[PDB]
Amino acid sequence: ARDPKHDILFEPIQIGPKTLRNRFYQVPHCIGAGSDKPGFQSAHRSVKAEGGWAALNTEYCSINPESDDTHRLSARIWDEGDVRNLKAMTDEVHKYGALAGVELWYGGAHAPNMESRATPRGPSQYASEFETLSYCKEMDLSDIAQVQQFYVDAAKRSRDAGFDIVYVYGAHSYLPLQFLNPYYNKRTDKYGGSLENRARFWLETLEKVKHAVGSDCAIATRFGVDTVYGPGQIEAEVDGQKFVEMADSLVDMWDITIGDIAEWGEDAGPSRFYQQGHTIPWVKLVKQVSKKPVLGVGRYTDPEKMIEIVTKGYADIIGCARPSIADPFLPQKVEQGRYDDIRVCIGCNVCISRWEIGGPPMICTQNATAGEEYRRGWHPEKFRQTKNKDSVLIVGAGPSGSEAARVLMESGYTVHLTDTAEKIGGHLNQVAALPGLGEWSYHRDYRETQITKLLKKNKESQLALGQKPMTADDVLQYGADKVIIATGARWNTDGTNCLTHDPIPGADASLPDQLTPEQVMDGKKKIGKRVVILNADTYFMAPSLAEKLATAGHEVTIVSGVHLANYMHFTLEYPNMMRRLHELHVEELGDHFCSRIEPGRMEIYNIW
Amino acid sequence: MKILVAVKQTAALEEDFEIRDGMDVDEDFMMYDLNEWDDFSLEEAMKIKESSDDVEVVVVSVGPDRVDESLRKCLAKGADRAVRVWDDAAEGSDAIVVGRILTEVIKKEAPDMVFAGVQSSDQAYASTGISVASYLNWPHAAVVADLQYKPGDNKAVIRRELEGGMLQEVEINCPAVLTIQLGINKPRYASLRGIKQAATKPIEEVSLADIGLSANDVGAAQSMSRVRRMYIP
Amino acid sequence: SKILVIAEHRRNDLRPVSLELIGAANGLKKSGEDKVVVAVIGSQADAFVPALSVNGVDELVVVKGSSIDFDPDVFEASVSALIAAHNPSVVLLPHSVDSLGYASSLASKTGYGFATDVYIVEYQGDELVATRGGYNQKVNVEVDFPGKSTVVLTIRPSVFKPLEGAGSPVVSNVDAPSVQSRSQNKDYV
Ligand SMILES: *c1c(C)c(C)cc2c1nc1c(=O)[nH]c(=O)nc-1n2C[C@H](O)[C@H](O)[C@H](O)COP(=O)(O)O
Ligand SMILES: Nc1ncnc2c1ncn2[C@@H]1O[C@H](COP(=O)(O)O)[C@@H](O)[C@H]1O
Ligand code: SF4
Repeated sequence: ARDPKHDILFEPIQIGPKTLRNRFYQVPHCIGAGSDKPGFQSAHRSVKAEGGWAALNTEYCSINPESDDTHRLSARIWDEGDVRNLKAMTDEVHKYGALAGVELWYGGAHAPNMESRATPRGPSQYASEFETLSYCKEMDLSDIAQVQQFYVDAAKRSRDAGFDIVYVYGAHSYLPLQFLNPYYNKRTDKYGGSLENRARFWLETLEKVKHAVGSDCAIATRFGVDTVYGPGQIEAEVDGQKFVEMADSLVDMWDITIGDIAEWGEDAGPSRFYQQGHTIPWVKLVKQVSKKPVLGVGRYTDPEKMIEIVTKGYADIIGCARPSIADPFLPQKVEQGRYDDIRVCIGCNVCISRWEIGGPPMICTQNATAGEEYRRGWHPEKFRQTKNKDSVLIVGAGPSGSEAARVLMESGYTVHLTDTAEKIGGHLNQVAALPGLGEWSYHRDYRETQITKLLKKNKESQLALGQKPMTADDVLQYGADKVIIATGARWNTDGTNCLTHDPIPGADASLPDQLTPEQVMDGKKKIGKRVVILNADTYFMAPSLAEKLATAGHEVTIVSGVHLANYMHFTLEYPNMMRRLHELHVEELGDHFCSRIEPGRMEIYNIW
Repeated sequence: MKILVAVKQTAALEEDFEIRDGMDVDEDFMMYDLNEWDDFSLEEAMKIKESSDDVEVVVVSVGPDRVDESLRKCLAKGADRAVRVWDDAAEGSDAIVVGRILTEVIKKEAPDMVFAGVQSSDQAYASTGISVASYLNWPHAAVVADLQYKPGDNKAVIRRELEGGMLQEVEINCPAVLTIQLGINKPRYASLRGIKQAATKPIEEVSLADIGLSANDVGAAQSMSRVRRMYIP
Repeated sequence: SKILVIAEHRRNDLRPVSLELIGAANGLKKSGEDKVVVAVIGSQADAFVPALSVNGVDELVVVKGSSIDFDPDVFEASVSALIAAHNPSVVLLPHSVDSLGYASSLASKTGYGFATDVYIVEYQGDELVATRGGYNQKVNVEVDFPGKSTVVLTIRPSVFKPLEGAGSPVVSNVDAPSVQSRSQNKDYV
């Protein structure tokens, strides 16, 4: 049964001329779709439609070739080809009876424009603190009118296109915010200086947009009320509130975030440094001045936490991004009170990793059909059930084999899942024990929960943990019709790496002063005052271990033969990871590989 | 030599069951499985059987056509035969009536050891084994967390797991009825090729008349309490 | 009439739940002439007199057997031996691992009313009503004891609130039936 305290969550709300069936709102977010993958775009939002989110939005959407995000992919609404391709999605969000927003974007010099080659315009001449090679032209007053018409244009075409919601996207430090914010805005004419100068651009733009489709589409804006940079950028209690105040009559809805573009990690909080609701303290402050509907993300997956922020009059609606990728059905699960069936977004940001690399499609660590709904036609909550009696052995019940069984059993098969470990999760179990990653558990947690549930529903099907490792004889004699081996990988023992592809002579971690991240992680094997992490890995392993050991008070040097933490640049984790390794006085020697290990001693070399 | 293990098929409700009459829960909310404790039983016995060179393990169950399901799972988990004692008039026998019905199977079977679980997962009576022990007139101990028994001893040595975790050793005259407690061993799991070969085994069906009972002996009419109400609290 | 309580001890110490049961028993007496008898069993069960000499106890019966601590054969015999000879309406025991070991046998032999892990009780008229859990404790399960002149109950510990203060029980002694336990305690661990 639906706990009735959550009823609150299924109460409509008025947003201008538009009505949200319920409180569950998918804010704009990229997916690797844009206008370019109209299949994938439609399907992936329409399942969330069918899943019962109220309104679904395209990712940030370009109003003109002089804001082109290539190599990244954004969406576009430049021409009638675009209005075609985006309509596919609106019809499709429509047939399930929620709303379609589209997020009107121009980002000035943050748009490198590598496809369109055109020149980007801004309040003042600068060069992006993100695409550092990409400079804007200073708009004169005629540049102010032509770009504003841009949005108008783009707002018209948004209605032809069938959007129920349009935004003036003013977050992550794109055009309207660049005007507002003195960091960017060095103008001394009437568009600059005074708070009502700064916000004229946006204030204007909003109005123009209203005038344009105001009576058929709710105009929302997203706004980045604090930059979390402090003095010198927007502060919520300085410019933030006030701006809310100056806009409020224009907006049908606020859609709130904090951060800039260069480290939007602060909007999209890593679970490695942020919990749920993180944003709230700065979210809150917006209701205290707005008289309009306000939503504001914050990795809200828990309906308890959801009801808190509404019944405490901190939001009106629930803004989600990631959590809607994890579980397109999270609402109808909450509506249906099916609390245990909910797939909890772990905050791993791999999903932002792909888009942030420039080109590939989003993928997701809980939701393996994410990206897969058009092109493979996998639905996250419907499965082809088998038309035989066939059975499957699965060896190992880690991410891989556990999904293996989850899906199969959901498919109706007869499955025996076995692993030598005592619990479901393969190496996730240590991974989640690394400092910060405690919310990455969730990924076995959900599996353990559903296999358990699946077993009562298949009677032959079987879970067996604590077993004797299987042998190939056990396996051939097991009697499964089919077998999935899912037995894992281990850290390399022997200094084998991506540079040499051969072992480092004198590397071997049966020796007393030599560790793997299993041995560090098991916590048994004993660890010397002075530590050196020899790193060939661009992802989290290295830094993290570094954190661990430092916090346990060893003296720490990472020897890195690759760019450390490179992946992390892309999950939005990197800033706070570095600051963190600084804070714990962790020594980094880059561009440095190693040619032989000896007791107490290693030979290292610059790679240039 | 022969160890007889008394097993039960329990019920587990779904969310959100509903009461039925007000005397039970509705039957559609129910799901039947081998009581959890019995998995620890069956093993201890397979433990013994494999510790030697010749021991029949035999599981016995009282109840309806469903139970089969469980006794087969016992076959696969190790048992040598599986017996089901039934008659419709057995409806609602309570934990002491079960003792008695078991006992009469237990005599025909004449084992050297009788194992019961410590309590059921469903009604948690924590009576059925000791009841079989009174009626049999055997030496009993309840709550067994360790067994040393070799086949055809006159004598075994157990350990009761007391409240809070402190153990107590007991020396007990055999043949004895013992209720086995959780954590006693690590009950095996059935290969598919195992579960497959236990399909092909017979469940022996035993009738009240086969065991010198009658309708007038069993079912709630004879029981030791009587159901007044069941209510979700 | 009378309610019987069987107290429980281990390594020289009286267990809390013994006062709870005395509390329960008194709690459930149907009029203030009805007497509570308490019984402690052990080859040194008299050491206990002081602490069971408290409020609600109208009698304290000390039964010396073979064993120092809990033995089932001895207990079983000891209790039916107390019941036979005080004729009570109810007997309380703790639901304790000690009790699993013989509560049930007692009931098997006699047909008294029996129910365990009881955590509600209650007279309704002269009808005794005890409540149990069903389905791994998902419902509550009310039962009664038709025409039973003796009912045996095991009571869920840390439910029934004790009585405060001292008390003046008639103490008596009686020997446990000289019968050889078919078991033997050796050591704790
Ligand atoms: C892309 C990617 C995949 C992520 C996950 C977020 C995102 C992406 N693209 C966005 C864009 O087109 N415009 C925009 O305004 N926001 C975009 N987002 C961020 C998202 O909307 C959320 O602000 C954050 O993810 C934080 O909230 P939450 O997911 O914790 O609920
Ligand atoms: N009807 C039955 N048939 C066989 N064994 C039973 C039956 N009912 C209870 N048991 C046994 O009693 C053990 C303890 O359960 P209980 O006293 O019901 O809590 C269960 O494992 C079985 O060993
Ligand atoms: S990749 Fe991770 S953080 Fe992203 S939606 Fe998925 S589970 Fe959530």
